[PDB]
Amino acid sequence: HMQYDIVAVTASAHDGNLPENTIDGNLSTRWSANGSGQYITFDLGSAKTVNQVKAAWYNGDSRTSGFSISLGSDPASLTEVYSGTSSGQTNALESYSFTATTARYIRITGFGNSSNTWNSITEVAIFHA
Ligand SMILES: O=C(O)C1=C[C@H](O)[C@H](O)[C@H](O[C@H]2[C@H](O)[C@H](O)[C@H](O)O[C@H]2C(=O)O)O1
Ligand SMILES: [Ca+2]
Ligand code: NA
Repeated sequence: HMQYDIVAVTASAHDGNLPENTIDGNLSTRWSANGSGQYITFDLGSAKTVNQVKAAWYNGDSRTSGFSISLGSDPASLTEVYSGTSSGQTNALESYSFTATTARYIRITGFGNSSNTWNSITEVAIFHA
């Protein structure tokens, strides 16, 4: 089981809850961006075999959040590998697994949540599981 370093994080938008808060190891710090279609992009630094993305959701034990995962070598031309809704049943890292493929960049696109239009993520980790 491999956990890859995330060398950089960017995002479409944020409200002062920075993108890099998703890789600080702290469930009390988050990235937040308001509105369906906002996204956050994780850079592995080079192309790696990836088959699993874990995300911990803000208020993750009290609301469900819609999202998709896309990956690839070109941020402008990523491929969607996963689409779903967070469980609403834990604040912990939740695993979203998919057929193994190569990627330098992993993007999470959020569609808001069952309470409001925000996309708020406390932690992300990216694996070859
Ligand atoms: O994910 C959130 O719910 C969230 C993220 C933002 O960082 C901010 O805290 C946001 O707050 C909104 C939200 O609707 C919340 O329910 C409450 O109404 O405050 C407003 C706000 O803009 O402060 O919540
Ligand atoms: Ca955090
Ligand atoms: Na925002």
